[PDB]
Amino acid sequence: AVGIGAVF
Amino acid sequence: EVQLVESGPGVMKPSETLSLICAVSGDTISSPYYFWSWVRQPRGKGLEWIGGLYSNTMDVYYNPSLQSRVTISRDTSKNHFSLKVTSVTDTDTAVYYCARERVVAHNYYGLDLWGQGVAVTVSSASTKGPSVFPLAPSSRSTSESTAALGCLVKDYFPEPVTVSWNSGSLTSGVHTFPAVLQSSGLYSLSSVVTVPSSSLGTQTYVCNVNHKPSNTKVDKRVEIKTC
Amino acid sequence: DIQMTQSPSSLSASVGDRVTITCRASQDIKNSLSWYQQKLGKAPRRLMHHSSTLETGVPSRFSGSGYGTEFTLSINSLQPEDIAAYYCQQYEDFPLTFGGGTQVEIKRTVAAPSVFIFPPSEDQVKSGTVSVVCLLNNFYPREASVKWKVDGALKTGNSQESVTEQDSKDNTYSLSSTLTLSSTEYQSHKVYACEVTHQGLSSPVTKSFNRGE
Ligand SMILES: [Ca+2]
Repeated sequence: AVGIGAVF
Repeated sequence: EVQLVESGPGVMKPSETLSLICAVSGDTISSPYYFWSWVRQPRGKGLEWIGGLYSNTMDVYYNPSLQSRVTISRDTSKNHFSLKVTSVTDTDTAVYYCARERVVAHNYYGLDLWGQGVAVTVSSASTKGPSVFPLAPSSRSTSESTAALGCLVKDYFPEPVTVSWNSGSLTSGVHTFPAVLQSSGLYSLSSVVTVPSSSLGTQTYVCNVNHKPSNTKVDKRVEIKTC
Repeated sequence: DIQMTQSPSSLSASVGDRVTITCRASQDIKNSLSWYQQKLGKAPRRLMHHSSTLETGVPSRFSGSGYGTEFTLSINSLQPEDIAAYYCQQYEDFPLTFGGGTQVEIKRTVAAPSVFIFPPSEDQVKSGTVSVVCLLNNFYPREASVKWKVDGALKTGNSQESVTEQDSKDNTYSLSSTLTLSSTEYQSHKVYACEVTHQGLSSPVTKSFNRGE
């Protein structure tokens, strides 16, 4: 959900 | 070539402010959908994420164990990503890395990069070049025995020193041991090499110590002791 | 605050064997897990993200599995180029957190150390403090007992050991044991010896010298 796995 | 390169003085007295810069070249710092991180590693131990930011927003995120002391920032005119740590102490000694990693869901073909790391020492010691003592081989035991010789490199600060042998032309059998921090605050190590004992009479052995933090070079010949 | 518990802290296997590292998270992290490899003196390099998606350039002998709270990295055919630390990392929540790490060693055939002792030079003695050095070269496994005996008696508290990384060519270790003394205790004794015990030696090897000859 965060960092390299953030989605915008 | 897209590369991250870190700079900043790494030797601090207790309670100074550490200041490190990570410059990207070959790309723009504003390139979207990268996650930029500062990470640190004490010698022998694991990794600790200090904090970081996404290149497409202006927030920066901090580890709560360090947030009271660190400021992480970004200057797009100079392509700089920055770490500031106030009131450093004994515990902040570590190798500090920056990283730029793709935000995978919006960026599958960008390049994941790391800095080379900067070694940060927090100490009351002053810069000091090393004293070097040769470690002489023992007397030959057999026609075909191997002799060991070396040199001891002590009482220097900060790390690192480099030891080469015969101006780097002798590399087989060389072991340079990791440095140990003494209670005086200074470091020391030994460098050794194994050679054919037959060659002790025909070939000369010199260790070349280079201590770049003090701009010091020491070149010691290692010979068998004359009774 | 999401703890990553990594196990084991170190592991040893022969070339070609199959090894696993496990990592368990203190709370559900779905498949927001990465594995990194760090070679000595180098920056980490990610082996995979999303639990199991290899990065470009990463040999297919590495693989990962897991969803939820438990995760495994596997190395199918352990190679010498795999000597490294390995770290998991979760990225389900800030702050990012890493596992404590696993050190990987290659198990090779037993090889006894060759053992050398180095009396301090006259110039070291002139300087006020001396270091007697005992070297164990090119040996495996790493466990080794090195004791200092001065005039025949065991000396406990002035020595320090230092060990090389496993050699990339022959997978052995070397070791130094350094005995640091002042010039005055050093000159008050005559015989200095280091006694080495190792699985590769059929009984202890002693290397010694008599000060002043
Ligand atoms: Ca060797």
